[PDB]
Amino acid sequence: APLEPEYPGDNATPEQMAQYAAELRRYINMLTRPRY
Repeated sequence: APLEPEYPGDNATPEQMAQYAAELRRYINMLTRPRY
């Protein structure tokens, strides 16, 4: 969920890691257990 992006100092936008964080949530179902 992006909203008015602006090239911040030295950190890829919080929408970038949001994809990977969601990907990990899927991994849990595919692992039948949490990863923590």
